[PDB]
Amino acid sequence: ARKALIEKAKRTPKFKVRAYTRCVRCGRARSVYRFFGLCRICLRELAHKGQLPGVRKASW
Amino acid sequence: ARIAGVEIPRNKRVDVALTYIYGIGKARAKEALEKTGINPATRVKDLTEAEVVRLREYVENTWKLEGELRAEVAANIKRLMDIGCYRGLRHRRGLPVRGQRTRTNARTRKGPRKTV
Amino acid sequence: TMNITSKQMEITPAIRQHVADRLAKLEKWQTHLINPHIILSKEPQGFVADATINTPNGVLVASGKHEDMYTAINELINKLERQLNKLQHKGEARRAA
Amino acid sequence: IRIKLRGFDHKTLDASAQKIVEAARRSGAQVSGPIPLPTRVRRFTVIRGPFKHKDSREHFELRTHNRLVDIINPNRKTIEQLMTLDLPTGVEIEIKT
Amino acid sequence: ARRRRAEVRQLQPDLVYGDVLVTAFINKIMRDGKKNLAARIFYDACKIIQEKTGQEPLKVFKQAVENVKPRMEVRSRRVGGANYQVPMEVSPRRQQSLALRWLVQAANQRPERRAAVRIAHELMDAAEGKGGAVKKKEDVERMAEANRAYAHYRW
Amino acid sequence: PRSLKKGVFVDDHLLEKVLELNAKGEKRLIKTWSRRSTIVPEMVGHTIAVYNGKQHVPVYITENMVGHKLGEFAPTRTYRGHG
Amino acid sequence: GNKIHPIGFRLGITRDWESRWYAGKKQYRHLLLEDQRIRGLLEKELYSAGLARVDIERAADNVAVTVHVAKPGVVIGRGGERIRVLREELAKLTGKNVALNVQEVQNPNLSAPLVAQRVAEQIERRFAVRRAIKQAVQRVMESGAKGAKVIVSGRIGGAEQARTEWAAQGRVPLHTLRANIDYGFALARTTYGVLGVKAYIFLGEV
Amino acid sequence: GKGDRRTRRGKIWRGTYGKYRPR
Amino acid sequence: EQYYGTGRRKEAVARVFLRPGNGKVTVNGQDFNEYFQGLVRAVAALEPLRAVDALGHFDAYITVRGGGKSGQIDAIKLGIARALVQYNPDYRAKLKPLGFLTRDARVVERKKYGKHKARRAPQYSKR
RNA sequence: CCGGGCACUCUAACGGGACUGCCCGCGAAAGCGGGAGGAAGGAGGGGACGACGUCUGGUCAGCAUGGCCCUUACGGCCUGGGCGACACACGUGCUACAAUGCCCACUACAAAGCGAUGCCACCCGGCAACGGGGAGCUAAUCGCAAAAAGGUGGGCCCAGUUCGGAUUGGGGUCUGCAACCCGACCCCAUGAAGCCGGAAUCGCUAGUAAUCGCGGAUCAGCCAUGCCGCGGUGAAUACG
Ligand SMILES: [Mg+2]
Ligand SMILES: [Mg+2]
Ligand SMILES: [Mg+2]
Ligand SMILES: [Mg+2]
Ligand SMILES: [Mg+2]
Ligand SMILES: [Mg+2]
Ligand SMILES: [Mg+2]
Ligand SMILES: [Mg+2]
Ligand SMILES: [Mg+2]
Ligand SMILES: [Mg+2]
Ligand SMILES: [Mg+2]
Ligand SMILES: [Mg+2]
Ligand SMILES: [Mg+2]
Ligand SMILES: [Mg+2]
Ligand SMILES: [Mg+2]
Ligand SMILES: [Mg+2]
Ligand SMILES: [Mg+2]
Ligand SMILES: [Mg+2]
Ligand SMILES: [Mg+2]
Ligand SMILES: [Mg+2]
Ligand SMILES: [Mg+2]
Ligand SMILES: [Mg+2]
Ligand SMILES: [Mg+2]
Ligand SMILES: [Mg+2]
Ligand SMILES: [Mg+2]
Ligand SMILES: [Mg+2]
Ligand SMILES: [Mg+2]
Ligand SMILES: [Mg+2]
Ligand SMILES: [Mg+2]
Ligand SMILES: [Mg+2]
Ligand SMILES: [Mg+2]
Ligand SMILES: [Mg+2]
Ligand SMILES: [Mg+2]
Ligand SMILES: [Zn+2]
Repeated sequence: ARKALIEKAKRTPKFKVRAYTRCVRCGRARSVYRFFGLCRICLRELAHKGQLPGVRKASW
Repeated sequence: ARIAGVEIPRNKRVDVALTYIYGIGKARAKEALEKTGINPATRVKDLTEAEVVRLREYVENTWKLEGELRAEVAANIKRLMDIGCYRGLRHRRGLPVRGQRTRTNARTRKGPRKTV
Repeated sequence: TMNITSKQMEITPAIRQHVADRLAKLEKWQTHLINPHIILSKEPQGFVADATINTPNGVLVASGKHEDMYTAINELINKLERQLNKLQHKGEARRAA
Repeated sequence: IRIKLRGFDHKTLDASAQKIVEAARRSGAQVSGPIPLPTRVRRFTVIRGPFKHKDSREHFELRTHNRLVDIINPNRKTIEQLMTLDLPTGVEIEIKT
Repeated sequence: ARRRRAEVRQLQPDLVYGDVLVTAFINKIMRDGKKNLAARIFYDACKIIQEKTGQEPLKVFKQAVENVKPRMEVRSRRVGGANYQVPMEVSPRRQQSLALRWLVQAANQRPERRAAVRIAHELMDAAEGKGGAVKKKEDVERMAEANRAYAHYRW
Repeated sequence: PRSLKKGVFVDDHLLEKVLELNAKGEKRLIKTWSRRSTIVPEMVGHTIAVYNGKQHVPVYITENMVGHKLGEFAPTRTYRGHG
Repeated sequence: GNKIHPIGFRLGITRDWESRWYAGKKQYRHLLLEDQRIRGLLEKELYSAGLARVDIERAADNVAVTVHVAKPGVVIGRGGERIRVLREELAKLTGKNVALNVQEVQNPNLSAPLVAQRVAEQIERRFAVRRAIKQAVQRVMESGAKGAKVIVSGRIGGAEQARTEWAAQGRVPLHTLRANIDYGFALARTTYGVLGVKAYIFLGEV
Repeated sequence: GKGDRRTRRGKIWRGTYGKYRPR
Repeated sequence: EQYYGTGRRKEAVARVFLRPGNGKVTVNGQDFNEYFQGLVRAVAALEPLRAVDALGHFDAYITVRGGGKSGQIDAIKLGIARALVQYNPDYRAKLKPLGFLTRDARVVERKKYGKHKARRAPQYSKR
């Protein structure tokens, strides 16, 4: 159970509750940020690449 | 056997003392003392036999109590257990009723530890 | 008490109890074997019996490997024994001067 | 009379507010100098590795920086050439009345 | 620690007597960083030690501190196959602490109900050489005395 | 529990089967997958087969088991104790 | 495995994003989603060209995608031809005003992500990996770099025991923020698995 | 009392309001 | 007419306004002691002026924002000592050794990932 | 609040500044002990940052991937169930055992963040959860908002209690197609164990520990007492 799932998440559901976020990049269901469409992993990868506008490593 | 069936602690404030009746919390206590118009600050040992009978009369008639309350709670579980519903079943094993975890803990329902 | 973890394997209460029996060899030294942990696992080349045990004078941490699981469990116990015995007598080694 | 400046990059925010401050001040007349609004901050805290390892994280931040300018004595020699000023890519602008 | 000797924090003198010592003692009353409550209790105590024995809180407390300062104490040192309890002089810095610690501790062993009283009473008793904080002092000092035999084993 | 303002919830698709039985003159075993449905006063006397995830469990309904859900009487878990 | 990405580490100090544009929360995700789709078809078709960066700008339904490469030609096409054929394939996905430019790389042998792909290709073509690495470093140094370093990891030469090989010359101070260090990764498929090539070029300190 | 919902102290902790802690 | 110091401690900041008067003091739109009631930490806020026998020569109007009552107390202490130095620069000696001029940088240290607080590590049992 | 003004607080970009620079002493030197100046002194406090390598460490279940395996099924959809079981054992935590405390009332002082089927002032019903109204705000404006410990006043009077809040009965609210399994919240009633914890064992050297509350990610709701942050108050001790 993967592609059928990265798929069932794209489609509009028989009830509103069944709405769930997947990673727009890797398909990962858990730890998915609303703001990026990304999981915690992918978020890290692009950010390191610079493919995340304004997004930089924080140090305080 | 002061009120009602139980002898509420003298020495103490009547609002606290009334809590020592089964079926009477902080709340119902605050309520009887208004409805019978007496100072919650007065010690039970300081009550007019009048103020007392009032207190007694109101409370015994307002709320279901002591044995008669426990009987309903038993009757309540009695039936739940006999219709054979899930909440009933959990009683039927002495287990937890409110959807708690039982892999660990759950000791108050179970009793202290039962070695294998 | 006695805790065994069987990692990516199925083992019987029989086998479990056997581990308790072997580990008992450590009771010889008469010191508190506190919360001992036996872990059983199966590498490609053979089984592994890992164990971590705390006693009043320190920790026993050891590992056995062998084509045969039972033999691995024993080889573990040897190492556990040796260490336990080092704990129990190392303190004596310097009563003079 | 207001121009409101927001971007993910701060060095480009004073670029756009340097020029826009200058544009109205040239073509008459009064400009309420580029005011540094407080930054709204969005943190991203994430476990570094792909699997387990909870006690190691990497901290990520997103600064939506904030600026505001006022063109005080407005004077329509200004209101034209503004619709022809060179915006760097990383900032959006708000003008209302 | 391993590198150099650590350094004693200078305390900020207390606003009701300017005394570096009251501050220390206050702090040792302080649970959970609730220093306000700490000073209160203390000051309340002084109020009492004035009330009950008509003389200077400060003068009294300073005595009870002087009477709970252990001068010799034991410090353990395994030699060979026995852990010998060795007699050692206590450096004034430590004398202080122990004195304050014990003072509080005895005080909190008392049956009087409210914290503010107990501090008062223990302070009173210890100025007179009575009380637990003085008992702890002597228990310690008798202990060092018995073990006078092992004094040369000292560091 | 379910809010007093909103309904007393029953899956509509069981209520029909229930109603159809009243009129025609009851009664046959009613298979359902509706553990969530309230038992409702018109269900009394039926024997409804409730799915637990494995079996449709026969539950005769009584006047004392009325406000409860269906699944309360078809246990989901097999437990005979330990050791 | 321990080391941080030498790129994300220098953002706003020695290096600058491959995507500069503001957006608000309602939108950010959606813009970026396109950019993933964008770089997908672009890194797909332009690998042949020698793709080194996909710079991307935005204002409002109109975007400037600046491609960098050291073979500017294959992006052009037949006299202005291909560049457009993409803008059609492209702005069919974009649905919007896709200004698709082409920027020359003044020396692919001073651009990490390039150097990487080269070696990845050499080893996909069954070349002696230990050789390839020492060479790729040798060239980068000849092309004037203040230092170079390459890394290949995995079933090198077809070994069953994976292995890690690397070489370096001059300086590569990964700890220094003012050091200009271009990092490039290439992923080499083989019949027996995947190797990962990593490229390190030390251009200079600021 | 942080675990006694029926007091002020209880409701601050649970993050809620009620008879015993009003808004 | 008026003397000023900027007072800071932790997240607390204190705008201090010295004026001569009988010696009476105010904080944030109410009399000092009414704002700092029952908090024995107070009288050291006014402590720098005691160090130079300037107790009653001055009134004081003060607003105070940020932090808590005691940090704010500390803030004031700085500012009033600050303001005295423009009132009288020969006031360094007998305020500097008394450490009143200096601002202590001691700020709440940051909470770090993997710990429970800044430094409190989580408990762990080897075996 | 308005006129007015940016002084101040601040907000937030750009700089200054500390360099053992100077003084004395010991030193071949590097340095070390010390004084003044100075907000800061010998790395100012904290962060970001992790060498060749090691553990044939971790992850084929994020992803990528060689190879091996399945093909009316080892693929795919759905209803229900399960992941929440409970003789037991271990790890992490929460709340406590109380008077330096608990309750009620009145009254103060933060910071970082968040917010368009979103935060919701203010009015109304209801003990309350909440319901109905309904103003503002793309938010240094408007809202979440009350910070809590603290302060003043009043009760409790050492009692398994006005400690503690588990368990159970009953009555409700909300999200959601849906709260039997299996949500959170509110109110009446219930009012357990627990009187400071064996062997053993953890953290922390300063704005730290301890204690106190507030935000955020995820998220319809929520089992968060978890995690990542933020301030408030604020110690002890280091011979070695
Ligand atoms: Mg897949
Ligand atoms: Mg959902
Ligand atoms: Mg999700
Ligand atoms: Mg009662
Ligand atoms: Mg639960
Ligand atoms: Mg359960
Ligand atoms: Mg091992
Ligand atoms: Mg953790
Ligand atoms: Mg003692
Ligand atoms: Mg919270
Ligand atoms: Mg600041
Ligand atoms: Mg803190
Ligand atoms: Mg761990
Ligand atoms: Mg100015
Ligand atoms: Mg470094
Ligand atoms: Mg996979
Ligand atoms: Mg595979
Ligand atoms: Mg083949
Ligand atoms: Mg389920
Ligand atoms: Mg689970
Ligand atoms: Mg246990
Ligand atoms: Mg917990
Ligand atoms: Mg939220
Ligand atoms: Mg009891
Ligand atoms: Mg008991
Ligand atoms: Mg009680
Ligand atoms: Mg209670
Ligand atoms: Mg007691
Ligand atoms: Mg303890
Ligand atoms: Mg305690
Ligand atoms: Mg304990
Ligand atoms: Mg507490
Ligand atoms: Mg939530
Ligand atoms: Zn992902």
